Amino acid sequence: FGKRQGEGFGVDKREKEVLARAEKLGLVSPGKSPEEQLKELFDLGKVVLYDGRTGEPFEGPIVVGQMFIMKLYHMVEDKMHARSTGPYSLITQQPLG
Amino acid sequence: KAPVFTATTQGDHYGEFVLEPLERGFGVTLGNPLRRILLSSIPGTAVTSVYIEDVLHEFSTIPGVKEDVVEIILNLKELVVRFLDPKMASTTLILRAEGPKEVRAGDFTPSADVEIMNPDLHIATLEEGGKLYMEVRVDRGVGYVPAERHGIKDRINAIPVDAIFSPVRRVAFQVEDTRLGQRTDLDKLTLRIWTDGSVTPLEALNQAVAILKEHLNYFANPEASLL
Amino acid sequence: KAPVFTATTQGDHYGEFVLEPLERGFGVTLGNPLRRILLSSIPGTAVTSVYIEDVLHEFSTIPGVKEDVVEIILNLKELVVRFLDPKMASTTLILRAEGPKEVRAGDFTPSADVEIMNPDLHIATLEEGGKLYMEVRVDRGVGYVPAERHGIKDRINAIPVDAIFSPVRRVAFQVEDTRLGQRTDLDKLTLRIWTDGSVTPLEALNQAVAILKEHLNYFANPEASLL
Amino acid sequence: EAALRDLDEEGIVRIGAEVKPGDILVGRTSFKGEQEPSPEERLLRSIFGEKARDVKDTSLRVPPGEGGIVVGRLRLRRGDPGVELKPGVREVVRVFVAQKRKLQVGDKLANRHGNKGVVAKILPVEDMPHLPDGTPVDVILNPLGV
Amino acid sequence: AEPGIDKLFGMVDSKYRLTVVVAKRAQQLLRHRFKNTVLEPEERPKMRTLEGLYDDPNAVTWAMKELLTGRLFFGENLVPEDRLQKEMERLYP
Amino acid sequence: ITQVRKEKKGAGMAFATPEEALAAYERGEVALNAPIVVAGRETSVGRLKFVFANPDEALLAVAHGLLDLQDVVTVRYLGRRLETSPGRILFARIVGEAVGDEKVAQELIQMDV
Amino acid sequence: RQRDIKDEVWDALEEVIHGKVVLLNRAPTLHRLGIQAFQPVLVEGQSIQLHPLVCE
Amino acid sequence: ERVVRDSLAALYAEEDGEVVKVDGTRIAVRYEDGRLVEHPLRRYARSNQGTAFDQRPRVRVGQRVKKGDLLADGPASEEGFLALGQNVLVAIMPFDGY
Repeated sequence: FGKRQGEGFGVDKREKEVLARAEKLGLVSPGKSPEEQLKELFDLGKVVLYDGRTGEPFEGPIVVGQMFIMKLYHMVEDKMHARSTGPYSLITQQPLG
Repeated sequence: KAPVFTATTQGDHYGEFVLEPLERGFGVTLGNPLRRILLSSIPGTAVTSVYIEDVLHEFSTIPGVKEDVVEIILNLKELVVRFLDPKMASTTLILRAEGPKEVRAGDFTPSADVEIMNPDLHIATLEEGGKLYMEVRVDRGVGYVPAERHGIKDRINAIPVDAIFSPVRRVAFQVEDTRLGQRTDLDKLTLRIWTDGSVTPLEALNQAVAILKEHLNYFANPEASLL
Repeated sequence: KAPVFTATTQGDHYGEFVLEPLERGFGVTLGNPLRRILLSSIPGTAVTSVYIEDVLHEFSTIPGVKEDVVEIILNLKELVVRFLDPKMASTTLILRAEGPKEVRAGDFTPSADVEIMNPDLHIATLEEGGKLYMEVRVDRGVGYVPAERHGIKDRINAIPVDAIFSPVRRVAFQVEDTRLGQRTDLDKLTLRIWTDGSVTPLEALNQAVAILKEHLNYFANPEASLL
Repeated sequence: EAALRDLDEEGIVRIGAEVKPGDILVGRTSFKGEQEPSPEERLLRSIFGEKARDVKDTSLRVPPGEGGIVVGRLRLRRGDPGVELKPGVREVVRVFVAQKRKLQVGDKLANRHGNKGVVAKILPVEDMPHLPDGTPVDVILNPLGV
Repeated sequence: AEPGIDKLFGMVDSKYRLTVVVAKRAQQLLRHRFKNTVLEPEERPKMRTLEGLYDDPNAVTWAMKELLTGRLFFGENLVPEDRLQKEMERLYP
Repeated sequence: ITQVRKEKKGAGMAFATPEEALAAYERGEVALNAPIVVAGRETSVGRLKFVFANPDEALLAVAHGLLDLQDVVTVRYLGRRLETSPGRILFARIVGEAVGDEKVAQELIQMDV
Repeated sequence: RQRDIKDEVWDALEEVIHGKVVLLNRAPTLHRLGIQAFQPVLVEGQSIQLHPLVCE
Repeated sequence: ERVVRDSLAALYAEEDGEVVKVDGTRIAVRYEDGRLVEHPLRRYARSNQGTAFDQRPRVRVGQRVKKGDLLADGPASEEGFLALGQNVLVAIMPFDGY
């Protein structure tokens, strides 16, 4: 919040939209200001996400943050293949796996 | 009333803009689109091709250098540059470092129209007698086009490197309740536009608005075939 | 590089449009602005509060009329009309019907410069000896303002009604990737635009491009406040 | 002409050379099994004039889908110190071919919690479910297999 | 979702009967290079390409849209297979 | 989108005329979809607070930010006085328009749950 | 020879693509639905797309 | 931490050395025992499948190291820690059924 109100910003309208939706669902206890609501929604792992395609926010909140992932051995760059007419097994004229 | 337009900058890097007031929801209707065009279509720089006298490939180990070849390309793509000349979309750069000296963007040999906004970007840590020679042919373009896509053919040992264009780093618009206006439920548009310095936030907004209105003017005469 | 805009209509009501080709993401950049502005703007007919003789409450049932009050208020809202002159942004129309008569939108008693583009609309069914008198206030504007927002009573018992401003019904655009020769990275963005009687599918569109390009020209004069 | 580009001396490819699938690495050449060319092929030879030479191409090309760059140049000639080749074979070569691969479309990926997946397309940095601070998300995984 | 599908299946009794018809006809469309067909230049398959918008060369589709009109005749024991190749591979090159 | 909200905030109450519940909604005493009662007729807040002669109207009202995708409202859809939720109507619309007549389409779909 | 495929052969390929559809299978072959026919769509990348509803 | 050590995929200092010449081929460390010892690097060398082995020098061209302290990293080993992938922010939501 310091990098928001401090940097010269304030509560966004879209944020209000999402917060209100949560206040209806119960995700954020009513009677509380958006400062407290977005907070409760923040510790929930969720937050107020917009849409880079549109710019309108999302009806509900979406959890985010850093996670450890990995690119496994199998890569289409290798496995993927297709042939037309190739060599055949010497015995029977079948193709080769 | 009228759209009171404000612009609050900082340097060639940070910048803010404000369009207040506006119709309810309108701020969202305008702010995000320009942002979208901004992060992408904004013309840019940050290298093309890199060469070193001792290197035959991106995996080569240069003596007297702690960093690996591509390991330096990590710093080269992130390198920011601007040509002061609109006519220069391609030139060349030079670099020379001997002995135990810290190779950084500043160590580059200055020339006409070439400008580095981050002299302190570490290139390579050199030890005793570590010699290095470098030449980057930096060209301007738009978007993101990796080395694989763009060829170079500068020489047998010179290799293409991924190109990160669009001097814009990140952008965040904002809608809020403004007090400037007649009615209520109005919007005060704000902008967090960030830039590496090649192009100022003001420039970014300007040309983005240009590409925007331009593509928007493609609506003039259609051809109607009714069922 | 040369996006062809083509549009196929049907009547003065429904129409579709396509801008092909276009850069990836550009079409999406166009869709929402055009959408929010189309539905939240574009000046139109919009009838407000109505009065009815012998009837007061928005609920109380008027005799000699098959439909009850609200049931009629819906057909009053579905009605579309237009002002012949830009000077009259607000008028009033009147209607009186007795006996077993079939009332339609056209059956309404005309006005000075006003034209109902919706001649056939069941307004209310009159029974034997059914007596009725009414007064409607038609004002011009944009967006959507339910009974709650606009208070109006110009009569002893006047009933406020939702204001249907934007002649546009819905839009919901769609983008997609079309091919060209080699490259498939282009947008075939299409838009489905509905309109009642006020503006043809093209008129609504153009007017929207006007509202857009207008706002885009608001970035001219900065006001410098540096941190 | 061009097919011979980096061959510079002994029929080897220089270090740090891109070999796109379909190119070559080494120069193997042996006497083809000698067989009289088919009649149409015999006249075909006479017309143009390139003779059917004793030795025919042998040399080992590069696999369809492994485009690399040459790094290890390892030659082993028969008759050199500390190298014993197969009984009646001449010089061999084992070349290394390395290639940089960015995350491709459809490449297997999983978290530490055992959730498999393949990259489904990509997504323009432009269009992203970012936050008020203007920081766009980099992956976005669906809450189905949770 | 090949157009006329419901009507197609609904025409004959089995699935296979239909497939067989489409097959043999689509082949006949190739042997004569499309100059056989009972359709009109507006009805014939239309493939839209950048170069030019020609008639979709795909035989299968040709037969597909072909049967939808019904101008074609089918069923077993139709005509002697003998004269069926004398008056077919003759009328068209 | 087809779901339907009912908040327990309002908890339901007996209001003489729609005016009571009217001011009550803004007063927070009642919830948008709260199942209350006006006179002898039983209805919710939004069930009155929104009257749509046609579906597209509802589409505007909700997409303009004056309403939520799932709320109990009143609309005249397919020559019948209905009372349902916006997403609910949207369903039928999608189906029919993907069929080519919304009539039989909506006719074979449950417009309630 | 090489990777030099010009657009000339791209559109030319699409000319024989349109109409006829290729069969796509997923092992095991348990249900006959484990083999279904789809229209070839020339697309970028390496992996293969498909309708999410038939994947089941 | 220990994973990269016991796997012997990382090159530490046999004693308390002093990094003299980094040299992304030859990392030399003059040890406290007075002798001068250097450990060559395996930078970019083929592995049994596809992923090469790399020793990224993380040690400045001079400083006194500790016995058992890392000098050069490993392929999945960052700063003497098991680094498989890269930490990334992820949104959990049905994004266009992708």
